Amino acid sequence: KPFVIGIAGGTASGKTTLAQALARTLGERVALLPMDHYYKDLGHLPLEERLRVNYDHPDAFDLALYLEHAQALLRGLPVEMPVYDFRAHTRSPRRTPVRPAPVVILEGILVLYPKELRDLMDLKVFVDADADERFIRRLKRDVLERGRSLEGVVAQYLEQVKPMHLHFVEPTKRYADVIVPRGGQNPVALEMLAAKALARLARMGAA
Amino acid sequence: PKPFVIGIAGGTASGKTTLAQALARTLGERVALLPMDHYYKDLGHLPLEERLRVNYDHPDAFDLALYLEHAQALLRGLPVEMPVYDFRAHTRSPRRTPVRPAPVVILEGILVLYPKELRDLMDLKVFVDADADERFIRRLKRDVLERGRSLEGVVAQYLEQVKPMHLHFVEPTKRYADVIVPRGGQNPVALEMLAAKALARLARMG
Ligand SMILES: Nc1ccn([C@@H]2O[C@H](CO)[C@@H](O)[C@H]2O)c(=O)n1
Ligand SMILES: Nc1ccn([C@@H]2O[C@H](CO)[C@@H](O)[C@H]2O)c(=O)n1
Repeated sequence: KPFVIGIAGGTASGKTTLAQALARTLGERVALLPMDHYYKDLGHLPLEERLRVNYDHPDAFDLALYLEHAQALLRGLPVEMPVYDFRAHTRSPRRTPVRPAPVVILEGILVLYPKELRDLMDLKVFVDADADERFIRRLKRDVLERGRSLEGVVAQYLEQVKPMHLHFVEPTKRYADVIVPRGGQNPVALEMLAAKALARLARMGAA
Repeated sequence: PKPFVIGIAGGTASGKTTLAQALARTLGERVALLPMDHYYKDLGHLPLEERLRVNYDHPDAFDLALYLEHAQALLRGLPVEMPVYDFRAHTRSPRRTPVRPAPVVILEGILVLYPKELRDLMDLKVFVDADADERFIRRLKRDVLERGRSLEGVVAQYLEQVKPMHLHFVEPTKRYADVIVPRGGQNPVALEMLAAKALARLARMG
């Protein structure tokens, strides 16, 4: 049985980085599935309509698919992970191979919302950061990498990302076993999580 | 070598004591526990009324010198005579309890993360989080059930001292935390995580 780690947290909280650093520390032994790339394929709709969608509401996510893949890896099967194109606002034509592994990291802003996802997790983590600090990174990433305007980001954040976060994301902190501050730069928490996983991996091999 | 030093702070009644004991219990006879809440400055010379007015949530109320001395001695592989605080009498007791050195040292208390000098000694800084309302429930059940406190007394001490000093001194130390731990009283996962970190540090020292 693969050690399942659930990593949730607000947008730009450091959960992507934390997840990757943990993935990098265990090498070939981890499969990382970012739920933030599993938005429903709305490619058949005009840009005007893909731009109105609230991408922070659980309904914007293809939970069916995400869970299908989470369960495939749990049975030692690989998946063709979809890739969301954040610049064009649609499911990209690009796919990415994710091989099964003894450690599966389920990372995303809402990976702790559906009970179906929680039941698959051995360790549930919430990466904590104050919205002001997170907004700074959100804005930077959006203007530098996603073709987003200054006004567009503020608008999106205030009428969507934020209220959705307070109402959906943030409450899932109650389901967390451990809370990680400064997810992006916390070598101590990283080591402890690696150690936790290393111990479980040892239980897999040892008998 | 050098012992693994874990700091466990949090508000009053957050679970910091139970988590500290659970971790100590699990690691067996390989841990030394120093509850800073038993290191209040000895004030037995003062009259009871004076002792009842002291703000026991302010930094100046703690004998950090003694605490730091005991922390340094334990790190140098030396046992210590830990003072025992009497909460019913509101004064340090004349008798102390011995605490032997160990490969794992736990420094637990509401303000263990406040002094810059205590943090420097810590390898892993932990903060047990629990909402103020919930913490107040337990703090209130305990004070009346085992500390001879009146219902009115607990409320006055909380609103006038415990709460203000928490927002001002305690809560902010959460910024120094390497990891935050919710439900410190019954969190098996977080315990196996903390234990996992300790065992690896024990592996590194011998
Ligand atoms: N087309 C999309 C889809 C998602 N997002 C933002 O991504 C965050 C989760 O990664 C969510 O916080 C969401 O706001 C976005 O800007 N545009
Ligand atoms: N004589 C004393 C001394 C301290 N305390 C309370 O103990 C808590 C720290 O465990 C602190 O929260 C502090 O208020 C107490 O109730 N009575």
